Amino acid sequence: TGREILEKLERREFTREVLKEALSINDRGFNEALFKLADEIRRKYVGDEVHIRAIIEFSNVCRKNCLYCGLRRDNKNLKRYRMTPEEIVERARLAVQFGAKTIVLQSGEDPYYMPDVISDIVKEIKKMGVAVTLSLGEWPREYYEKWKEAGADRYLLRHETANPVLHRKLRPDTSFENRLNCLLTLKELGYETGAGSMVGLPGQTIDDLVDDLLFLKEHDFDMVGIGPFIPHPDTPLANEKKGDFTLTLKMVALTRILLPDSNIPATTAMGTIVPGGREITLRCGANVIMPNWTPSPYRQLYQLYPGKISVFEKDTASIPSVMKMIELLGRKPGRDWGGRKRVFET
Ligand SMILES: C[C@H](CCC(=O)NCCC[N+](C)(C)CCCS(=O)(=O)[O-])[C@H]1CC[C@H]2[C@@H]3[C@H](O)C[C@@H]4C[C@H](O)CC[C@]4(C)[C@H]3C[C@H](O)[C@]12C
Ligand SMILES: C[C@H](CCC(=O)NCCC[N+](C)(C)CCCS(=O)(=O)[O-])[C@H]1CC[C@H]2[C@@H]3[C@H](O)C[C@@H]4C[C@H](O)CC[C@]4(C)[C@H]3C[C@H](O)[C@]12C
Ligand SMILES: Nc1ncnc2c1ncn2[C@@H]1O[C@H](CSC[C@H](N)C(=O)O)[C@@H](O)[C@H]1O
Ligand code: MET
Ligand SMILES: [Cl-]
Ligand SMILES: [Cl-]
Repeated sequence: TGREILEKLERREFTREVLKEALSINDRGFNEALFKLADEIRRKYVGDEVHIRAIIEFSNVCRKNCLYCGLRRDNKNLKRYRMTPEEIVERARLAVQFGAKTIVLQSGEDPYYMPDVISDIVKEIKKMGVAVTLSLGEWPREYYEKWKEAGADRYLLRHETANPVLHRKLRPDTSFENRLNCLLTLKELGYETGAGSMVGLPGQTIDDLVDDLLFLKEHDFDMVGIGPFIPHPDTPLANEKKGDFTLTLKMVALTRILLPDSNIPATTAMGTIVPGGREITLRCGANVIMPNWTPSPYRQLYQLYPGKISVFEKDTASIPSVMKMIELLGRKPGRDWGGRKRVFET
């Protein structure tokens, strides 16, 4: 019974078996109750503020060849770009002028910047009195250390899949063990650290999803980014099935139940597969939103997956749009940098 599973989640009985059954039950009434539980937990622990992280995707150059990603090195049907350090800093300034209190710098694994150009950019943005989050991939400890000394606050490095076999197959340059080592290094260096995974990868099972949830709970991540897999036509996975929105939403809800004081975005991928999908996600456990702040003409060239919603609008439209979203949801914008506010419990 769904009722029994809900009771067990409510009492914090987070066994493998409970999680598996929650993900396996397809009943509408159960799912809606699960979503309501996560929404309530979100409200009680992290409140009504929705934190805005403005993302600048500053280079689509990548040395890796992940099978799912549109930026993989083997994709020749992509115009590659690099923003200059001045462009990046001034674009960050504009986001701060528009009210962003975190700047996220994301790129492919592009050697050109690493480490010192990033450090210089980070230092310049930090003068603006905002949080800086980096999402640059896997690099040596030394690079992560340099970026932390330069002032970076947070680092996003999704674990992608906690199944090491599937991880190696989908990310043939690397391994789950290296991904985890990177995440542990970032935690040690004092970053607020984000992990997370895709849902509906080819070959991924429900037990794999359970393992993702248990992995997240084990390491107590500050942020967890979850979205559906969306096949990209210029990759080896072009003909595979999209991830299911409802199942992905259940993963967000369960993440909030498991990690009640974490920061959890309503990802752009959720809003790509279903119209209004970010808004739904913000009502099922999420409390962060990441408006795209990549300028034209580059924005349209950073498509990890196709259909990305933000590609066609004026490049200053996203921050105002998310502020409207937050209001029509009956929520409030974040007042501070939206760092993790731990609630210690039992
Ligand atoms: C807006 C729609 C449709 C509601 C509706 O239209 N239902 C009939 C009329 C009800 N009214 C009270 C408006 C009038 C009753 C008098 S009447 O004469 O119309 O029957 C309702 C139906 C199911 C609801 C979702 C689920 O819960 C799961 C989840 C819980 C979270 O916490 C918040 C998010 C989420 C996704 C919910 C959002 C929203 O809330 C939904 C879509
Ligand atoms: C960038 C330009 C020119 C002036 C400028 O460079 N302004 C820097 C402001 C810096 N901050 C945001 C940190 C101020 C916070 C003050 S606050 O009192 O909100 O704490 C200013 C002039 C008018 C400002 C918009 C409007 O206002 C409406 C709206 C208010 C929301 O709220 C934030 C979003 C939005 C769209 C604003 C964005 C931006 O800002 C605008 C475009
Ligand atoms: N085809 C793919 N489908 C779905 N996701 C993919 C894909 N390709 C890489 N991603 C994901 O995007 C993450 C970067 S942040 C994405 C952002 N929040 C957004 O939703 O746009 C990577 O770590 C992957 O999990
Ligand atoms: C653009 S994909 C996300 C950033 C980084 N390349 C990573 O795979 O973690
Ligand atoms: Cl962040
Ligand atoms: Cl994310």
